[PDB]
Amino acid sequence: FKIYSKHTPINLERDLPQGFSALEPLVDLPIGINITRFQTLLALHRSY
Amino acid sequence: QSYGFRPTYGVGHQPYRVVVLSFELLHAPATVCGPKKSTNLVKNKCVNF
Repeated sequence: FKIYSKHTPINLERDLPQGFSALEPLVDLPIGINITRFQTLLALHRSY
Repeated sequence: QSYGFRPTYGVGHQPYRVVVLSFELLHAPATVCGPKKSTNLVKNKCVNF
């Protein structure tokens, strides 16, 4: 696995930006795993 | 069962510290390797880089 990342500055405030952006590989783990289903989780508050 | 590990014990009963280092070669890239080149630098010579 080799994650490609970018942290771009944008001021257009709609949908997808219309420009030229390039990502870079920064973290590679050659570890070995089959991937079928992914997801992602978010930090929020259940009012504590 | 117990050790004791007295200094007055025999040579067969003295405490010896042993590290049995082991390795495995999985289908993953190797990680525990020695220093590869680690020698020196030159310049402006007909040399094999």
